[PDB]
Amino acid sequence: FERTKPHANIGTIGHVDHGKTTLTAAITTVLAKAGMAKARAYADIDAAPEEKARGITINTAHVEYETGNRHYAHVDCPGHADYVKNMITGAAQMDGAILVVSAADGPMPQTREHILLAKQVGVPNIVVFLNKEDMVDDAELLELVELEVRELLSSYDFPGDDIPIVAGSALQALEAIQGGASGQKGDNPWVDKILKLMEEVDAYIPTPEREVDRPFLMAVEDVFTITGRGTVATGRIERGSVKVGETIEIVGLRDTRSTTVTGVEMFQKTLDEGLAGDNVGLLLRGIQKTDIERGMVLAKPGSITPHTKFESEVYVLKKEEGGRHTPFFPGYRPQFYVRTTDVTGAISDFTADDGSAAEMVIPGDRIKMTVELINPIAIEQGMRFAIREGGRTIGAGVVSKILQ
Ligand SMILES: Nc1nc2c(ncn2[C@@H]2O[C@H](COP(=O)(O)OP(=O)(O)O)[C@@H](O)[C@H]2O)c(=O)[nH]1
Ligand SMILES: [Mg+2]
Repeated sequence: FERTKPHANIGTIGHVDHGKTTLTAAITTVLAKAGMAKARAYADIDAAPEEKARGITINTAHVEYETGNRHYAHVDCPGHADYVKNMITGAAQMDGAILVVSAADGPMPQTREHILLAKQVGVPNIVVFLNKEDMVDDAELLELVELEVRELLSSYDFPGDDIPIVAGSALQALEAIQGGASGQKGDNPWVDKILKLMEEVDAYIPTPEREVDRPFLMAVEDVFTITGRGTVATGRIERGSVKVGETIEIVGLRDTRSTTVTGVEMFQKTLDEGLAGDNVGLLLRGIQKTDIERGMVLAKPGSITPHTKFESEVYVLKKEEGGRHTPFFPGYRPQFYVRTTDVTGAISDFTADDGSAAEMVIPGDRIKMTVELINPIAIEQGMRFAIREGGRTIGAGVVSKILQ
């Protein structure tokens, strides 16, 4: 028996004015007829609030709803910049994305850019809604837009042959419900296309693995000497779990070493097991406090490795949001905040979206670049980091490819 329906995190991406917010409203309104959502008006979702987090401001609407199969958290954002920042900082988990493409316009530059970013930041799967079908009276033209979108997806290494594409009209489905449509399949053809979209989302976007089932990872935040037999390392477990008696690795800054966990402690609790989300103190056999420091991580052995050089997608903050007025440039050497500590690094090999070399990336823009750190640290694809100068965040990045 499953006590709770499965959960996924998704969002609407795509070019401005293609219909992302109207589709979000239509999904909540159609599912509200079944009792599975609070209906959210376009005007409400469109007026997305500001959210600030770790020095980065984004405008994001959040809606929740469920289908018969799965519960969803769904993000929608007003502007292209909001998507760039949300995807690079990972402010919303995206287990998949609904790409909205207007059938009247076809793919546009932010269609391409949002697919690029979805690939680079690791969004697993995409479903497409080909919106504004009411504006296109020729089935021939709709098939040509579908093929163009499949080719675009394939060019960013998504499986363009397998991605579900559902055509319809978010605006006509909302108007149909307003005019009395029941929300039952077969009652209205525009509502049926929203139901079909959510059937495809349910079937094609995988439910994420539970965090406690992934390989253990904990960033070390503080360290204590209490007995002569080991050091207590404290932090918040990011994923997985750790049990007394297990071998773990200490990764980053010094050569990788293994130790046995001989105790797990929380306030007023002596535990056999620490779980993802828990703030814990772990007793590490044989480790001296001098061997271990902030910036290191504890991990299931072999599950994460130390690295110094990687490709990343980087966003440069505008002065208005707390950054600097000056562009990032090759050989700039700022600080990289990697989970718990600054590491000096140098940036290089700026690569524009068309593959050509770039001279700089200006504030408010994003680009692919290479980072080389002065010291090795545990790095994996999808890891986020901040770029800092004097403790203020001036950029944000996500690891897209390990190089060394
Ligand atoms: N004809 C038509 N207009 C639509 C449709 N969906 C959205 N629109 C209109 O297109 C404009 C942009 O839609 P919006 O949802 O704000 O786009 P977003 O910028 O992608 O969030 C609005 O005026 C919508 O009413 C549709 O299916 N058909
Ligand atoms: Mg919108």
